[PDB]
Amino acid sequence: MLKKKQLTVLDLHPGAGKTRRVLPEIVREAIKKRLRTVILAPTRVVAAEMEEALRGLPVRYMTTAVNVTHSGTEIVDLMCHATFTSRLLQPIRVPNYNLNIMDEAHFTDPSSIAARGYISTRVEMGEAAAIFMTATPPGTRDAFPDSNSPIMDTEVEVPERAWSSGFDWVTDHSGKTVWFVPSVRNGNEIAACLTKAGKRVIQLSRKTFETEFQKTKNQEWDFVITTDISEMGANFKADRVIDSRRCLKPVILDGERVILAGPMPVTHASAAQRRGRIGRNPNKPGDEYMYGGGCAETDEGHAHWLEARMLLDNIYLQDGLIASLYRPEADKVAAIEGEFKLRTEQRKTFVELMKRGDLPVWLAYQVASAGITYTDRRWCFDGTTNNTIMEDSVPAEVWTKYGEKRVLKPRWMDARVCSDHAALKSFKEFAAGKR
Ligand SMILES: Cc1sc2ncnc(N(C)C)c2c1C
Repeated sequence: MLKKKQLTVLDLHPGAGKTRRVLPEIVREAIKKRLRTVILAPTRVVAAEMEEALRGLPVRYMTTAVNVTHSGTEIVDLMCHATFTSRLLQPIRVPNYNLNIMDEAHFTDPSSIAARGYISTRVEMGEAAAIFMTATPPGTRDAFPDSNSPIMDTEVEVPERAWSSGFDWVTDHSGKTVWFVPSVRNGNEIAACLTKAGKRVIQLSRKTFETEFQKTKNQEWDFVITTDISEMGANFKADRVIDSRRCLKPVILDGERVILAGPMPVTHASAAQRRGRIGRNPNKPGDEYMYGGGCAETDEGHAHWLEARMLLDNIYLQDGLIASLYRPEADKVAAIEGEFKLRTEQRKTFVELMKRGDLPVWLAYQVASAGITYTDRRWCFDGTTNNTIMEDSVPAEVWTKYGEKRVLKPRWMDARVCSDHAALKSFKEFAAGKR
């Protein structure tokens, strides 16, 4: 695998031991061969599990998620996918790693897609080797891959709202269930319904993942209600997955706004990863996968692939050259390579709107490409009436940094800034000049 100009897809089935058995062997061989190596974890939680798998190997953990005193003599770095793309974008020296290992390489967040594009381009240039670890590489059509033990697969109607009757099978179960929902708001409703029926429920989403995931270890629970983030190597001691088979798809309309379309079917890759949370113990056959819909290739036209091109257009590669998306996922977007390349000061603004502003890539790009500086929030208030953001069926209101109460009405409307109460709270703070 470790020969320059090679990209290997390590596609062993979910739970085959890619992270705990194969990765340490790759890292040992890399160190023997004096390959400057990066290991890319999708989340802080996976980063911490990798430290356990790699314990004693000389690895620099470029994350506060791990408490280790480094030798200063590691030639293997571990960081999150997002950290890699972030450091590429910033005026910070990122080593030209000889070996690029991406764990949970199916992750479809923009920074993960961008990271794959950059890495696969360096490999295509003959500059580096790469290993993408995933059961479900891009364009996989198999929602039912092999498992460590047999899974009972049942197509069944799955609730997406509170219910009073008609789903006894949900609550009659005595084991532990991981339940994939299409949104935080949908999980909040199902979670309240299960809590009312006497169940102990933990909710996971991107924003809450590290804190809340720890509860799955520290307390007894009946249900984990999770968004798609738990597709990314999150492991549970569960005997059932309930899968809505639905997700939200961000869609750019007319180059002008972003809506969260759906819910609509997940990809085969997503369904396989959701299912893949169970059947992982060869000694516990008969874990259950209950699935409420079909799969479809809903990554086609999904805004994350356009956002990945906005990131890659702003990463230095060599002179004016620009990294391509990883070939198998390159047709998910219709983008002119280099169309999103920004001049130095607009690029810095773009980066800061994402890193400090916590804005979605697309919205950060609209603001930066308009020549607005990071701290200039006038655009959060001067949009069309139809861009009015609503809070409890009334226009959301903030006090501007000038001390004026205004309706939140952004010039560019990205549905991700108000997809749930926490998102809207964060965006209100942004519009008020509080970060
Ligand atoms: C961005 C970096 S580089 C780096 N190197 C070593 N340790 C680190 N931890 C302990 C904070 C980091 C972080 C977070």
